[PDB]
Amino acid sequence: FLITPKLLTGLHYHEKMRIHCVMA
Amino acid sequence: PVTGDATAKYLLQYILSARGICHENALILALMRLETDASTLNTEWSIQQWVDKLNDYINAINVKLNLLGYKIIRINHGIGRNAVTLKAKQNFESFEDNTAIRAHNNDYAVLQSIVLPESNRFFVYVNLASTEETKLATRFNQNEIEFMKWAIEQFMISGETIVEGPALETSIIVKEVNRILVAATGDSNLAKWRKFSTFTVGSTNLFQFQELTATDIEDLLLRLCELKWFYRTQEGKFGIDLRCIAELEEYLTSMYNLNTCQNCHKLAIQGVRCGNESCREENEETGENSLSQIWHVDCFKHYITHVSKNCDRCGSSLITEGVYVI
Amino acid sequence: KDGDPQLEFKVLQGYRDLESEMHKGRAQVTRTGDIGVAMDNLNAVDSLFNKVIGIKNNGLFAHDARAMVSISELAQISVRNLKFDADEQSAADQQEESDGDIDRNEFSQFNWFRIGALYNTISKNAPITDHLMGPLSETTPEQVKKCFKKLSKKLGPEGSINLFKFIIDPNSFSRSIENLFYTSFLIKEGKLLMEHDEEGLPTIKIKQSISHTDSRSKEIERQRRRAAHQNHIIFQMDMPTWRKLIKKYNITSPFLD
Amino acid sequence: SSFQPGSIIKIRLQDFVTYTLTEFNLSPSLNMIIGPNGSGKSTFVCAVCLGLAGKPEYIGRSKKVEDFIKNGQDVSKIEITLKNSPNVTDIEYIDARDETIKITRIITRSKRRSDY
Ligand SMILES: [Zn+2]
Repeated sequence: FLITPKLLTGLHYHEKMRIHCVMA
Repeated sequence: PVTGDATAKYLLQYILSARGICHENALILALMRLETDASTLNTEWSIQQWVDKLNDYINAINVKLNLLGYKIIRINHGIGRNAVTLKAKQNFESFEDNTAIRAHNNDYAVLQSIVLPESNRFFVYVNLASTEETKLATRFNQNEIEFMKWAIEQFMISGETIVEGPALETSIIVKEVNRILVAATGDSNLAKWRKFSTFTVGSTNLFQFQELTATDIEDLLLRLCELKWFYRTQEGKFGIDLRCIAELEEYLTSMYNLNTCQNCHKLAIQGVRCGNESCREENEETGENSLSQIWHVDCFKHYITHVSKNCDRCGSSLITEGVYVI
Repeated sequence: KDGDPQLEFKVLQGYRDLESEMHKGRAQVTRTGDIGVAMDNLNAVDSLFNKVIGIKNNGLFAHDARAMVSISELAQISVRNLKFDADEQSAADQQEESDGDIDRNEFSQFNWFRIGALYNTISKNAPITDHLMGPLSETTPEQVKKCFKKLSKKLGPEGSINLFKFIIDPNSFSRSIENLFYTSFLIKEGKLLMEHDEEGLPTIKIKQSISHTDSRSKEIERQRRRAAHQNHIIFQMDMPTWRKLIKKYNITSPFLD
Repeated sequence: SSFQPGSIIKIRLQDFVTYTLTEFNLSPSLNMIIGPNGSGKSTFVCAVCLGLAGKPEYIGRSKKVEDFIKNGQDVSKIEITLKNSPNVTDIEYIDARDETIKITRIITRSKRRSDY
């Protein structure tokens, strides 16, 4: 778990991961 | 002679405090140092005469050296007599200032009075052999070699790839390039090319080797720097030392098809090559990537002073079709 | 004598000059060992403190104590040197000290310079050398509003479109991720809702954004919409999963250009 | 367990600050939860901490648990479901054999500390 306010471009991704988005 | 023999001894001894590599002029100063220790000095000699007997001794030396699978060569520093002598007289100024405390003798006055003729030559007692004891340098462990060889390869790659952009005037190399250009042509505003290359980058990749801790890394680097195998740019980049070069010079020449100077036909990793890619194109008769013809800086200066301003492989406008080489 | 700034600072100055002169006698004693320096510095500092009597600034006391410590060491060393007319103990410091030119208690530059030089100059060990041959072998809200505007345009106020058919951009995984980014960060504003279609596929429809004239009222409305029962369906969206959604919900065109 | 130890499952919040009800179907793989506050993401972290025997003062946004209930509500519900690890043993309704454990903390406004 990692809580961030914003997100940036150029995010090399993979399969085992699971990107989230905290809504508040 | 025994006098000369012991001389040459002491020379090599300095060379050991020179850790194997000694300046022409520093050698001269040592000569005068020795003649003061010998009190045999005859004032009547131009610096050239001292150089003469120096080299006579040198030949006797390298006679035996060749007997030993080790040898001293005299080369000229690629940054050239003028830039070499600029940095060296920056310290001959620090030297005569320090010796004024010791200039209680007319000998010391003559020493400070002899302005050093500009010279970039050094002498190097270097291995000629590869056998058991040789790999038995005992300097340190094996990883340190393998990784350093890798870094050398990285520097080779860096040298090969040309980077285009404004010249780093922070590099004195560019400064002296322009100074020579003005001296020869008188064109105070002659347009500079933006094509250049060097090996010195890769310190960032010193820290990219992952098989050992960073500490040990740095420390080995400090050894080398002390051991003057590679060298630190004030920008943080690192190249490989001139004497270290001569060693690897020959090995890498074998390993990578390394083109030498065109006038002195010696490999130089700094100087001026042709910025025309056709001069750096492969000589299609060989199938080998033919790096652009490049003289030693002095070799280039003499050529342009006496031969041409156009390439011979390609003939290009070396005024505009050049490449600075660092 | 209780609070004259001039007296205090002149005491400071005299004591600093006293420190300099005591450093001079430091080297004097190291070469020779004089006690008069110690005693006279003691007298000087005591007299100045007598002037400081009634004056009550801490720094003066601190520096005076420094003087006290220095003078006591001066006297003790001078007595030791007085008792008889050790020498190496004197010499090594002097060796260190004479290798201490400096401008005029850590380890100096030429200390070790001289020492190593001496040994080299004298070592019967010959020097050595080495070598290598052989060892040589738009900001966030703008994109948010753009994507959500495209979503609302292609969605309709009550029209329902299955979730993947909208979130997925089949032409680019990165653009699909950016589109989902923008969509979620406008879902915070509250102009769209998600329901379930007849087949159970999550279909988004436009949640009619209640027109609030006051910005604070609109913000409170957004907070309440966020406070609604949040059916939080979290799925990992990678290129294999993204193409799986493409194939599952029959997504052919970028919903959010 | 089949999943990694302490794997969380969907968490149900009820009558919390503003959230009268909500349920988060969490993810055992990864959580790159990006987004600022405005509905109480820090308050969400406080809820997670307090509902799992954690003092809210680790961050310090709000202290008293009974005040975490939604305004106008005196009882809030926090159901945090965890894939029980074999490590958790010899505790009430807790064994290595246990698969899923649902910690339902009931926060009462008349109680400073909630009843797990
Ligand atoms: Zn050419």
